[PDB]
Order: sequence, then structure tokens, then C-alpha cells
Amino acid sequence: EKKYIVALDQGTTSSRAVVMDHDANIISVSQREFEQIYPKPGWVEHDPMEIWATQSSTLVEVLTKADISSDQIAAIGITNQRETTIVWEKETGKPIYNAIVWQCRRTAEICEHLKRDGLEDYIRSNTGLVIDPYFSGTKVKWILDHVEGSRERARRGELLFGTVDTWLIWKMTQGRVHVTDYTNASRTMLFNIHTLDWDDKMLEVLDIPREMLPEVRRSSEVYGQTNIGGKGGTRIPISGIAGDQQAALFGQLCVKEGMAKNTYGTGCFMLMNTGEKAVKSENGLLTTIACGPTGEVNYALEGAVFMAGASIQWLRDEMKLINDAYDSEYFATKVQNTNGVYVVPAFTGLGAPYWDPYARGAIFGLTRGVNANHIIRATLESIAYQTRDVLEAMQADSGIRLHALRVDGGAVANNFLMQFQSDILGTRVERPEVREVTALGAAYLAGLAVGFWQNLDELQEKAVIEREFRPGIETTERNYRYAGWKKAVKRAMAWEEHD
Amino acid sequence: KKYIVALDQGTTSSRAVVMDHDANIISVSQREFEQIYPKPGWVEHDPMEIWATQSSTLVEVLTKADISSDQIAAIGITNQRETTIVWEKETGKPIYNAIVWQCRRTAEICEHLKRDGLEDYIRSNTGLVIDPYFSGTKVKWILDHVEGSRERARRGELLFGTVDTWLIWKMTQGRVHVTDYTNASRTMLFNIHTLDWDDKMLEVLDIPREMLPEVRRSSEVYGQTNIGGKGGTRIPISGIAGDQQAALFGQLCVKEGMAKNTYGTGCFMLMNTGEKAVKSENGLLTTIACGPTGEVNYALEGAVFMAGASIQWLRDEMKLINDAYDSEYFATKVQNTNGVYVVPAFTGLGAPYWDPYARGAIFGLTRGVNANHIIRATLESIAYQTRDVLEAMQADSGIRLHALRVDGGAVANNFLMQFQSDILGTRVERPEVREVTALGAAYLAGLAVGFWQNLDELQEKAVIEREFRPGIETTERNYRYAGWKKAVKRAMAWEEHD
Amino acid sequence: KKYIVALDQGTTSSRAVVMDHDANIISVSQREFEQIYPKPGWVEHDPMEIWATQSSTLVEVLTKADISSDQIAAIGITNQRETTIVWEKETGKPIYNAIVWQCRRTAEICEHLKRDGLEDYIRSNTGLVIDPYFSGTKVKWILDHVEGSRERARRGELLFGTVDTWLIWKMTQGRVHVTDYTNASRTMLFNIHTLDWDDKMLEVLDIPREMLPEVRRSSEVYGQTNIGGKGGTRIPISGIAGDQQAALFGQLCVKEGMAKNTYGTGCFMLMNTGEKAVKSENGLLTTIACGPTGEVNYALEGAVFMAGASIQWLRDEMKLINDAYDSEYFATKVQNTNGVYVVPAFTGLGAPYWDPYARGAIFGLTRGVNANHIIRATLESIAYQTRDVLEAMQADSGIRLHALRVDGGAVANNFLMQFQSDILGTRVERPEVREVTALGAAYLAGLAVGFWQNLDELQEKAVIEREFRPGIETTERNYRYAGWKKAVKRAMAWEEH
Amino acid sequence: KKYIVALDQGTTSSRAVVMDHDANIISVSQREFEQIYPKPGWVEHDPMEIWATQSSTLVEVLTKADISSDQIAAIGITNQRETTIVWEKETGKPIYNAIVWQCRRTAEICEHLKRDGLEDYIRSNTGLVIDPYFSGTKVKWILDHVEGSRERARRGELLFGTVDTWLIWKMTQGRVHVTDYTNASRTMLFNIHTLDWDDKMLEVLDIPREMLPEVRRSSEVYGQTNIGGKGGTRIPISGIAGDQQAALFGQLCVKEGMAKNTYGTGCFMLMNTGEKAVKSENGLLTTIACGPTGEVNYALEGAVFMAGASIQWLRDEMKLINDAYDSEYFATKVQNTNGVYVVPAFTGLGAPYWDPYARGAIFGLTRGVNANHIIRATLESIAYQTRDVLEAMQADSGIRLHALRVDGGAVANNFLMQFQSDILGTRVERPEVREVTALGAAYLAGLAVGFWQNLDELQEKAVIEREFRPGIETTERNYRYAGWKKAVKRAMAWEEHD
Repeated sequence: EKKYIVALDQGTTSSRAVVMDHDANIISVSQREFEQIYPKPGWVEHDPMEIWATQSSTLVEVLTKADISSDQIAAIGITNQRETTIVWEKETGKPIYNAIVWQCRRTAEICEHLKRDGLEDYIRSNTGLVIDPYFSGTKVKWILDHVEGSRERARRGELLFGTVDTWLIWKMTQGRVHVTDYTNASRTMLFNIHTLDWDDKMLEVLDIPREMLPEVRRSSEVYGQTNIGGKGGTRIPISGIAGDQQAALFGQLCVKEGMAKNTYGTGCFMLMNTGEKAVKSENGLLTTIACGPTGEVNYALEGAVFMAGASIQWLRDEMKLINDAYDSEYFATKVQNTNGVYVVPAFTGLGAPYWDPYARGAIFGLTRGVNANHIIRATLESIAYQTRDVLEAMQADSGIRLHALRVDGGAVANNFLMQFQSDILGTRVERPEVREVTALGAAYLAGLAVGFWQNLDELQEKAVIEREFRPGIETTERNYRYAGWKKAVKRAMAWEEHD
Repeated sequence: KKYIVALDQGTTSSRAVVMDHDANIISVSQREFEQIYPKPGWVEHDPMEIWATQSSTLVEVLTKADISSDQIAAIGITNQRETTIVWEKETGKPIYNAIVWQCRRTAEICEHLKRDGLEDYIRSNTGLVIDPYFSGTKVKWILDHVEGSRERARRGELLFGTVDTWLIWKMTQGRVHVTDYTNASRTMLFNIHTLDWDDKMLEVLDIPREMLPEVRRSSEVYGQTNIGGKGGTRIPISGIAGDQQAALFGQLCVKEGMAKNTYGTGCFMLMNTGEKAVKSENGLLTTIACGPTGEVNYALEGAVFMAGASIQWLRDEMKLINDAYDSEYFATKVQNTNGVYVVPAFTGLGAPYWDPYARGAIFGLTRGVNANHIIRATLESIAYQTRDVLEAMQADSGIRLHALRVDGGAVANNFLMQFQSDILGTRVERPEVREVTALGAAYLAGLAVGFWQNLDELQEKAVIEREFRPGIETTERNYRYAGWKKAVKRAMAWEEHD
Repeated sequence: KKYIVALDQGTTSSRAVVMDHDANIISVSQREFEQIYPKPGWVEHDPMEIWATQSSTLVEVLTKADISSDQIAAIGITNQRETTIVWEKETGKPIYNAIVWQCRRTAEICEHLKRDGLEDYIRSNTGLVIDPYFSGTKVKWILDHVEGSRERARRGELLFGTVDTWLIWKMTQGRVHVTDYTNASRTMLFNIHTLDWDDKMLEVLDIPREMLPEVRRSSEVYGQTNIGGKGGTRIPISGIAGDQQAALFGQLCVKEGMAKNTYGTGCFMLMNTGEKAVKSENGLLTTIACGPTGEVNYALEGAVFMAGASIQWLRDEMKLINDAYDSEYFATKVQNTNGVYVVPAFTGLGAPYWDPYARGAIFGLTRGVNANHIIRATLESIAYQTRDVLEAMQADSGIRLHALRVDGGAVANNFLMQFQSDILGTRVERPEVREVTALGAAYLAGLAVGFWQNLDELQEKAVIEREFRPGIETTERNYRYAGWKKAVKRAMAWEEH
Repeated sequence: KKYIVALDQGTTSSRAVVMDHDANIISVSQREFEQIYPKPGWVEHDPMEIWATQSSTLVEVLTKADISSDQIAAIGITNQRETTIVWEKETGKPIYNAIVWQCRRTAEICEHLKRDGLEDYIRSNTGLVIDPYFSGTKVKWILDHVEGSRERARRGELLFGTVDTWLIWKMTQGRVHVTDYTNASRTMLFNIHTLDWDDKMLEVLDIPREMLPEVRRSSEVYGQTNIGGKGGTRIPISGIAGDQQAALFGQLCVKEGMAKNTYGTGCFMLMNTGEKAVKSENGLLTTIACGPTGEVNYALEGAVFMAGASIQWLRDEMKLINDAYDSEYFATKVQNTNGVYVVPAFTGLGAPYWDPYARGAIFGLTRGVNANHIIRATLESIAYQTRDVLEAMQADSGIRLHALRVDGGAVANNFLMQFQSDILGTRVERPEVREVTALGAAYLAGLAVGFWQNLDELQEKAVIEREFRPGIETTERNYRYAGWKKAVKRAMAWEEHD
């Protein structure tokens, strides 16, 4: 029959495809890296086309390599990099511009007019968001103010707007379906999370043809089908969608209130489930939409960090300093400290809870006797520091201090990081065996919508902490070590020039 | 309806190209698969990874260019020539991994045949030679190695197959089990004359005919694939050729006496000998090629096990380079090799030596010999080897090239190229498009279905990018050549069997 | 006796040159030695190492050119300006490593000196300024550091020295215990007017004057060494000077209004004021230089801590270069820095900032920033700093430089070389020999023993290999520098006092 | 006077060592000098750089340890063995570079000798083999190689000297033109029974007797030196041994049957034949050693041209290793060489082959062979190589060695050591101070001046910092050795005799 479920994981640097069974086991994984584009220092674009091709070709790769047929597939699950924005010709199916990645700082000016006009409170109250270039909203308008006759064609409904989810599905369903999810929508900055519907002022204000928005839907649900050839008569129902950090909250089973995870991908993402109730932050955090225990709408507090595993990949690729992302640890463990150095990975602004799109990355505390290692290690340490940073925003908004931090992601593998991570917070860190929880979540979500599993409790014992790390460092020390960060942090601030 | 796709299963990677009616390369994807070396002298590949990579590629090149399944007239297939796969018909799983054309394991087996005087027959009927390179020994070997296989094989539960064969099967979801003359004539299980399986041979090696695929023309609609898309959207597989043979065809070397040289993982020189199967006294092979129609033709062939693969050895194993075109970079940092010689016999010798017992060697090292000399020499083995066979080639053939037309990946190295000429004393023409191997498979597949009416349609298509002319006097060339022979002798018969 | 030998004791290595009467280099030796960073922001060397290196290079230049001890008319001497040694005259064993001029350890001391109101004196009696750059504190530091030191100090059991001193002492086996002016000018313990140690200062720092050597003139037979060879065989030491001052001299920037920049371990722009001891307004120093005969003169100095060492750091420490010539290679792989700024305050600031709490920093990183961008930014940091001093220079100097005399290893960098022109919006003159810091000392030694008659002979050697000229727009220039200034401000006072 | 200084002029660096009454090392200097290879097979050095570096080191190690001339009881000297220098007596300027012992360049000259029935005579009187290794051929070479040398040399004009000779004479300004037994021995220009220059040889090689220095005893005050310092301070030079014999002696291998192996640029195995000279019917060198008092003694020698030099090659030329000690690291990542063998005949053969025409080579290359297998194979040769001499030696000696007392810097490599053990199926004895060469030269000099009165004094000096026991089956041990032998044989006679 249909014994398998597939999760497409559209990430910021690579596209992935995973394959599970009823037991919730990965049978297969494929992954293809795509290119980053920086046409101006501060900007990041992606080829929607390249987003497509990779995802597709990976989908195939996982099956084909497994000797798995279109028919054994119960359903498709879709997770994606949260905020990147594409817009294309409804006819051609052709994008009228590159995708603008969630990290681009190009709409800073625009954010500025928002600011000026006094939309902060509304936006904050209505969206859970903050005005930063981080969001879809500003980006849309841009491509719009950029492409010559675009607004017209847009109203005339000739142009389409989409998040990565929306783009994958549509290409997937030949153009048939044009939908999006709750989790996704909530990041667009054009969507009212109370109303649960678009937001007129917001559209208004941004000036964006309503004609172009997809349609929000539940996270767990059937939206279409796909024909990926095979035998004929076979169609695969696509029935699960979630902005990736949320999928990862779900995949961790943080379905109840006060439940939180840390995710270490390109960036770092921490989120707490705030239940049926939506908390407003005072600590530089974002209110957003997560998944109830049934795919139903829940609310979350979330703290976003622009640079986590990307920093490492900068060291490898750009800096050519490690010649294996795990070399990182190798190098970093070759020193007992950083010799006073600090790295500030504000490559794409600050973001949280600082929210400083003018901040650029930086190195501090340089002395003649500082070596690469010290730099590598500092770079690692920077991840941890950022975490503590949000982790604190949290307790402050919530009044709870985690007992242990549950994490996940690719970098979690780095035991140096994990340990350090523990040392700095003064908390226990628990590492599972499966750190691809994001794709689990999408699987999970999609499976539900079609029988696959019938309830969360099915999955309740699948997830297991492969490892728990505990702090082996002095408060005093921890504190101290945190003190310089903060100081470095501020110095990173406002580098960039806003006229 | 607007494009044509070629599938190109390389020893090292699976690639897929998109071409239009005017023969343009619209798009390309390339995907790498692991080489497994169970034991030194052995080479395996995984059939599955092969399937995966190749599948993933096809999808990617289309998805990439925003091409719909529905806009593809046909799909052509070219593949690495000798690699053998044996899987269960029933469940579509391999009983063992693909044993590569390079694998030297069947050496013992070859010994037997020799003794049994099989040599004449083999040579005479298959045009081959008794070498571990051909698929024949490989099947048996797997058979011998697989317990109670023969049986099921006999009672037909297992299929035998070369790449094409495995590809197409996977793509017709088991519907068609085919092969073509080019490939068929590489297994050592087929009569190049009687155009069909040789019984003596089938007997001799003991292989149940039950497992052999159907042999067909290289240009003909053999079936359809369903890659998804608009529904009732199905694509015809109408072209099939062994890479070298495809390469040969994509160069429009469809007339008697026309030859090419391909620089790939190894090097394969081929000459079209028209309607006549010319027998090689000189160490070369007689084989099945394509006539201007996809009709059977014969060819003289020189096979050279290592070429560009040496370069990747340096890069990945030896770690000596930062890239393979970085090769030209270091090689030109030096003017000679300081006496150094490289005998890239990582997998036996090959034409015209045929010594599966030869192994890689470097000679004439002195205290001041550095890497560049070493890199430069790797390049030269490439040029040396070619001359060898070429020599064999004019003898046998009777022809005397006024130039050697080339292609393959390595052709971009101008160092290699320039050196090639000089060592040969012949001009060398390097075409604009070095990928003539997918083109051939395209042109085959396309002829099949009315994409192009004829070969003459793609002739004004060819375009020489560069002609390299020799910059040396015989004295040099022979000397350098001299040194070359000496080495060779030194590299043969390293491994033991006794 | 046909050759002259210059001893060159740098912050990184010890060198040794041989010059014929023609003022041609015949040969040279080098020997690197270890930098010790006992602690971030601390820098030290081993007095023996300096010694050792300096010896064997000396034996090697000779030996390798088949030149005999008896052909050598004199020994010139130059050295790294402020590093401090104090040993036991008894045994000749140092009581503590050398405290390198770069070292920041005596920032506390400098602080109380500021508290206690001494700025105005120092700046006035030394023309120095209050930084750990100078010996004064280093001395004090050690004294206070080492147990009953001040005793013996006063007993006459311990000796103090600057490198030239340490050298000359070892060479004469303890017989001579001298130093020149230029060097003395840097201790912050010596009155650039009264031309002699300053009691005030001695007193202010607690330094027995009985550990101090004799201040002498730059060109002057101070003594002789014995290096073996044809018995009775003896060599006179007749030249002494701070590298910088030595460079300045070797460059024949002898008349007032003369300035060169040198590019080594750090950067040092010096302008000859002649007998006029001008007082700095702009953050520069006022020291003692030499006129045409070794006689005293004054100078304005722009002193930059990091320059070639920055590049070294990339090679050896960051391992971003395989060869410090590759430096250009990389830098030129790009067209600009991609918005990056590097601030080489590895060992504090320097002129004209004077910030011992500043620490190296890098700014404006974006994902598309790579190593080349950075290597290039290191180099640019060098060209920047300099405009800074230049600026202050013309400030305090009142004169506007039309061209810049340049020298030292780092100048072989055409890139660096060209960037700098551009950025200054000034021409740049680059000589045929950048070993001018060794020329300098030879010269001085040579004059002393009459190897050479007058400068005028020298002159015709000064040949300009090349000259650069500003490629960028008067605007770019201001826009790049601008970036520079801000980065700077962010590096200041990173260190917690 | 509390110290002694050994000068150790090696093939690739020049060191200088300070020791006391307890013979404790107290300080060290080391300065590398350039290798020069005008042409593949040739090695020259620059008398000047060697001088230049040897001085500096000597001075560097004293100035640094704060030691003045006045504390130096004496100076010993050890040196690279056969490298020849010829220079104008007048000027002290050489008429050519030093021809290193590894240089092959007189190959032909050797050819004539052989062709003239000289083998026996030479072996019989010199204890040597006709090979380009020795001084003899190198002088004529120089002599013929320069227009009017012969003459002047006769007319007084020119001096000839090896490395010991050439240092003392610069160190003494022209005063002493001395050499030692050990040194003389290897010129193949000196009679080992007769203890003097061999008249015929000179005749033969046509060398004016006027250019030779005086032979002296290994431990004896040849003279004095002025390194400056505090007035009327001369230091005495009372010891000279070739590094090998200096290691032998330094080893305390004072009695017959006592042997050691040194691992440095080359590898030298030496057995003390006591007072008598054993003749080699097995390819070893019969040579002059030192008795417990620095007197004439005889020895057997196994000379291996490349060993540690091999590693320098990998590091600076091949580039492959980060620090010459990275070898072990790398070598220990593979548990074997995948069938590879390195035959380090960079400068020809050497005992027990004496193949000047051989060059280095790599056998058994397979696709999956990486740098590591090559690096480890590079080490194993070292070991193989010892086994080669080791056995000759037992055959020649009539002695089955029980343990192998080694020394040299490479001895620092555990791998090498266990390995060595394994393939020997012998226990290896690793000392605690690896500077034995310098110790040997110190003792000699210190003996000569009563710094010590005898060896006994130091019998309890020298320690076994470690013992290595084999851990490998005959079979396989025999097995790998076997691979080695084929490899060797395949390297032989690579180069061509004109």
C-alpha cells in the first residue's frame, strides 16, 4: 500500500527530502545545496528556479535510491525557510525577480517609513511582528516598486505572490493550487493573527494588490496532489505545510504551553508554545503562530537569530579556514579559550532581541598572539551567546527559566558547542538522536491529514535524548564571559549608513 | 515536441543534457556517485546510486530550465560500456553491485580461456580479446559467486545487464529489457557477425540465455517513460549507444576511415571501418559502431583505461591539486618532468598491451623532482598512451591521420592538447563542444522520431575551436617516446597470480 | 680594512650587513627570534636570543663572503627603539626578559602618572608623551616587580639598557656601558634639552642613576670587539642610533624639513626639524635625530605600532598566506574590501591616538566577505594610519609634503605602495635600497673612523627605483578614509582599566 | 674549562653541540644549508655555506648559553663523509663546489676502473667498492673538469680536502691541512693496511700527491683556534671522525661484533671487526673505525643513501607533509600501503647493490591509493633497506645480531622503530640522547686533552630509553620483504650508460 510519508525540507542553503515509515523512521535522505547571491553587501537573493530544481531533484533522489514507488507514498509534507519572498507571472509561471531571502536587508529604508508613520504598535499588536527587513511585507513592495508596471498587472491578478511553501506547491500542482499556511502567513507581516486573515491596513499601507495573495489554510490538510510519474493514475496528495521553525517545534512535540526548543540551522530559532493564548512581548521577541496538537492554531513566542551555522559555513567557504564544518570543533578544542577575542556575526544585521539591520559583523580583542583557532572558537562561542541572549528575553516575558533546553538542528552535532552552550546558560541541554525534527514535523503534520498516524501519542515515544549536557563552569566565569559579548555586541551596532 | 534529452551515465558521474532542434545545449546537470574499491584492482559501483543519480539529474535539468515533460520529443541513452548488472527480475534488486569495466577480478577466469585455446574464437567472433574488461567473465563471476543463482537465472528469475539495459528497465518499470549492438558487442557474449548471442560463448562461460536482454538497433523507439507532469504524458526512449560509439557518431564519423579520440575517465580511440569488420593484428579491438542511419557499422578501437581519471587521482587521493584544470596550471610551472615517468596502470594495461597484471608506477625520481613534474607527467601518460594506440591503429587500418579529432572532458587542457600534437607530430582538432557523447545519443534518439531528418542536417553544426600543430622535431618526439616504452615494460606484471 | 659592518637589531629578527667603501652591500645575514606574549597585550623577548642571533649573523656575513675580521674598519649599530633590559653587571644575567616597546603592561603606571599631573613635564622634557611605549615605566615595572632589585640597583649591582646598550656591553665583555642620544631620547628618563638624565623623572619613577649608562654621540668610537681571526685583531664600534633615526640619516634627510616613512614591524614617519626642537600639538613626538655629522638635531615623529607585523600575523598566525608577497597576490585578487576595515591595534593605538586600551578589530563583515577582502584590508590599514600621521605631521610641521620618501621591507609592495599614494593624494618615492636603516648606522660608524669623509660622497647612491602617483579621486579618498576613522573610534578603549 | 664542543657538519644542516663533564648536552645549534642539483643525479654543496653555517652555529650555541672561549676545554669535529673539496691554497677559494657523496656524476669514471681490472685491487687495498660515492672519482672529476687544475695542484697551488680537512684549515687560517683515519679511509685514495696514500690509486686517478693533507689519528690535538673573546684564548682541536664512526664510537661500540644503525639523511650500519679487517664477499664496505682509545680499528659497513632524506622530500618537494614529524601521523592512518612500495634510489643504489644507475620509483598504484599509503611506504623502505644490509652483514660477519642499537633523529619515529623491529623480527634498542654523532666527536676531542681519561668513565652514561619487539608472523614479514625485493629489482639500471 501506502507505507511511507515524505517531507520536503526547503532550507536556506540546501533543499532536502526525507522518507519515513509508520514507525516514523527515516528510510532515506537526499540533499542538494543551492547558491547564495549577494549582489550588494547586505543583500541575499536565491534563484526560485534553483529552489525548485533542487527540491524536485532531491525528491526523486530519495525515492529512486530507495527503490520506492509513487504508490507507497501516503502523502507529501512540506517545511520551508521562513520568509523568503517570490513573485511570478501567473501565465509564464515565471518569476519577475529573484527570491528575496529572509536575511536581506534591502528594505531597511522602507521599514523606516513604517516607523516614522507610527505603525509599530499596530503591527506589533496585529502581527506579533516587529518592523525589520526580516519580513515578507517590505520585500513584496520592493519587487513591486522595482518592477515597472508590476502593480497594475498585480491588481489585474497577473502576478502572484508567494512564500517558499506557496511556490513549491504551485509548481508542484501545475499551477492548480495557490495556497499557504498559518505559520507561514504570520511571517509575511500582511496577515492578522487574531483575525486570521489578511490585514487591510497592512495591504493598504504597503500598497499591495490583494489579487496576489495565496489562500491561508490549516497546517495539516489536503490541498492538492502531485503527479511524479511512475505508473500512471498515481497522484500524491500534498497535505501538510509549516514554516520550518514551527515544524521543528511540532516535530519536538512541543505542543503544549510553556514548551520550547532550540534550533540551530543557518540561524538559530527558539520558540515557546504559548498555548491557545498569544503573549505580547516586552523583551524584544516575536509573537507568532504555531501548531496545536492537532494542526490547529496555537501561539508562540519566538526568538530569531540570523547567524548560527552560516557563520561556520563562512569560515569554511569564505574564509577557507576549516576544511570540514566539523573541523570547527577540531580547531576550537585546540585552545582553552579565545584569548579574549569576540566575533559578532551580524552579517545580516542583528535581528534579536536587538533588531538592528544596520549592524555588520565584527571581530574584537585582537592581539598579536591571537590565532585562527581563537577566531574559530570565538565564532562558535558566538552562537551560544546569542542563544542566552534570547533565552533571557524569554524568561523575562514568560516568568519561567527552562530546566533544560531542548535543542535540535545540524550544528547540534558539535559537542563543543553543546557543551559550551550548557556552560554559558548554566542549563542542561538535551540532544536527541534525530536532529532533523523539522522534516519530522512536516511529515507528522502531513500524516495526520490522511490517516498515517491518528494522533500525536502514536509518536510520543519515538523521540529520545541521545545526550544531556550539564554546565561545568563557574557562574562568575559564565557571567564575565557574557559581559564582554554584550560589550562587543554594541560595538557591532549601527555600522551601516542610513542617509 | 521541442526538445531532446540525452542521458549520459559516466563511470564517474551521471549527466543529463537538453538540446533543442538546432542542436543547442540548453541545459545540463551532472551528478557524482561513489567508486568502490572492494580490493585493490577491483571496481564496483552501486546500480542503485547509478539509478538515483541519473534519475535525479534528468529531473533537475528540466525542472531547471522550466521544461515540461510534455515538451520532450525523445530521450537518448549513452553509458559506460562494460559494466555488468545482475538483478532479480521480480523485485528489481541487484544480486551484487555493478562490477565496472575496470575491475580486474576476472583475471583468473581469463587465464582458463586462454589455455582452452578460446582465444581465436573470442577474437574471431566477438572481435574482443580475453580480458577482464568485458562483461562476459563478470556475469559468470557473479554467477559463480552467487550461490544458487544459475538456477533462478536458468528458470529466469534474474536479468543480466549493462547500464543502458539497467537504465531502460528501471525507466519502463520493468516493461522493456533491451540492449543495442554497440553495447551487446562489449559483453563477449555476442557474435559481431551473426549479430546475436554466441552459443559457444554462452556455453563456454556457462550463462543461461534466459537472462540476456533483447538486442536492437541503436536508433529506434523502444518504449516510453513516465516522469510525471501533464498526465498521459509519457516519453519515448528512442536512442541507445555505448559512449565511445555514441561519441564517434556525435562527431559524424559515419564514414569508413573517420576517427576520434575521446578523453574521458579513460581514453577511447575509434575508427569507422565501414561495412567491413577489419581484423586487428596489432592489439586493437574490432567493434560495432553506427552508420549514418544508426545501422550497424564496425570499428577499430584502442582502449586506454586511465586518462582523466589520473587527474582525479591526483586531486582527490593524492590531494596534490585544487582542481583538475589546476593541473594545467602546475604542469606548466615546469618545462619537463625531470626524467620522471608515470604509468597510469591503476587497472591493468589495456590496449595494446592487455596486461591486467600491470599496476601504476612512477619512475626516474631524483632528489629534486617535485609535484609539478609529477603532475606534468600524469598529463604526459595521457599523450603517450594515445600515441601507442594510434600507432597500432594506422598499422591495422592502413590509414594515416592527417589530424586527430578529439573530444571529452580533458580536451580543455591546452597543455595536454599541445603536448598531444607534439608527441604525435599531427595536428589536433578540438571542437567547440567537447561533449560530443550526449549529442550522439541525442542525434540517435532524434533520428528515431523525426526530430531531425538526417545527418546532413547537423553537419554545419560542427565547429573547430582549435587546431593544435606540432612544435617539435622527431628527435624530441621519439626520445620522449623512448623513455615512455621503457617505463611500460617496467610497469607490467606487477601483481601476481601464478 | 676595506669594509664597514652595520648591526641591525629589529623587533623580529637580528640582521647584519657588509658594505664596501662604495656603499654597496656585499652580503647579509638574518636570524629570526621569538616573540613572547606572556599575556594578551604583553610582549617580550629573550635578551640572550637577541644577543645570540646578533652574533652569529655577524659571524655569518663575514664567513660567507670570505671576508676577514681584519678587513673590517668598523661596526655600525642600530636597533629597535625602546625595548628594555636590565641585567646583573655581575654575571651579565638579565633579571627579566626584554620588555618590548609594543608591550602594554605599564598602563597602570602610566595612569598614575597622568593622575599625578606629569603630562606637561614629559611632553616638555622628553617631548615624549605618556604611554607604555617608553622604557621609563618598563624599568620601574621590573624594579617593582623584581624583589630587592632597587637595592642592588643603587649598590651598582644591576645595569639598565636599551638594546644597543645591551649589545655593546656583551661585545666589550662588559667593558663599555654606553648609549647614544637618539636612543636616550626614548627612555622618557632623559631630558632632550639639558641633554642628560632627568632627576625629576628619575625621581618620579624611582630609578637609581647608578644603573644608567653614559649618553654619547651617534658617530663616535665607543670601543672595540674581538671576533677571533689573526690575533691582536680588534674591531671598533663607532656608530649608534635608533633604527628610525638611523633610517632617517641613511636617507640623508639631514636638513630640517626632511621626512621619510619607514615600513617595518610598525611605521615611522620622521621629519627633521634641525636644531629646532618643535613642540607637538597634533599627537606626535619630538625626538633627537642626527645632523650630517652625528651631531644632535631634532625631529617630529609619527609612530605606528603595527604595519609589517600585521602582515606577519596573517602568515604565521592566521595562516591566510604562505608567502608575505602572496599578500599582494591576494589583495589584488579583489578590487576593494567589500566594505571591510581592519584596525591593527594589536598592541594598543599609537600615534596620534595614544590608546593603550585599544585592541585589534575587524569590521563590516557580510557573508560575501572572503579572505582576500581581509588581506587587502590589512594592507589598507597600513596605508590609512599613515595618512593620519602625515596629517598631524603637516599640522605640527606647517609644511606640506609634495612627495614621500619611503623605505623598509614592506615597500617592495607595489600594491601597498600604490594604494598609499592614492590615498594620500601625494607622490611616493621609492628607493633602490630599503635597507636604509643599515646604511644609516654604517655611515655613522664610517664617518667616526674616517672610512668616509663627508655625506656628499654618499649622496649619488640615492636612486629612486620608482614613484607612485595617486590614482583615486579626491572624493573616493575622503570616503574611504572616513570609513577608517569610524572603525577606529570603535576599536578605542576596548580594554578594561 | 667546563665544556666541550662538537661540531657536526651533516649533509643538510650543520649543528654545534655543548656538553660538560657529565657529557650533558647543554645547548645546540642547527643551520640548514642549500642542496644543489645542477642535474638529476648530482649533488653539490657550497664550501662557503657549509663554512658559514658551521661557524654561526658554533658561535650561536655559545653566545646563547653565555659561555666564553675560556670555558672550552676543546672542539671535536664530525662530518659528512665523502664530499670533496678542492681549493686554491693561496686564496682559500675553491675551484669548484663540494661534490657531495650522493652525487653520481663519476659513474663513467667508475666504468673505466672496472673495465681496467681494478675491483680487486681497490677492494683489497681500500676496503671499498668502485662507486661514485667515494672521493677518489670526484677529484679527478674536478681536476679534469677545469682547464688547468692538474698542473697547479702539482706545483703546490691547490689543496684537496674533505669536510673535516676543509674546516680545520679555515678554522686555522691555513695553518693545519689535516685529516683522520676514518676520513682518509673513504677516499678510496688511501691504503687501509698500509695506513697511507695508495700510490697506484693516485697514479691511476692521476692525482698529485702534493694536494693531499696529512692523515692523523682520530683523537689528537691537531691545533688551535681563535674565536675571539677575551684576549689570548685559543681553542684546541683534538678529535675527528666521520659522523658514522663517530656514531659507532659515540655509541660505545668499542669491541668487535659491536654494531649500530644510524638513521639520518642516509642510513649506515656499522660493525666493529675489532683489530682485523674482514673482507666483504657480500657487498659491504670494509672500513676504518676507532678503538676504545681513538686508535685504528676495523669495521664493516652497510651504506644506505636515502632515509631521512626521503622524508625531507615528501615535505618540501612533494609538499605532502606539514612537518617532517607529521609522517608518523599520516603513516599511522592506514594499516598498510595497499600494495605500494617506494624504492628511494634518488641517488642510485648503495649497499648492497651499488647501482649508480638506479633512480627512485613507486610500484603498485591503484585507484584507491592515497598519499598516506605513499608516506607509509616511504618509511617502510627505510626499514627494508636496513634488512638488506643487516643480512649481508651477518653473512659477512658470521654474526647473528640479537638487537639493533640504533640512533639518529628518525629514531624518534615509533612507527619506524616497531616496524623496523617487525621486519627484522628483531628487538630494537633506542637510546636516550639521539645526538650520538656529536657525543662521539666530543669524547674523542675530550679524550685527546684529558677532559676524560677513558671510556669507562662513560660506560654508564648511555641509556636505552626504549626497546622494540617484533609482533609479526614470519610468513607475512617474509611476505612483505618479498614485495620489496621485486620493487628494488625493478628500479635497477634505470639510467643510461653512454
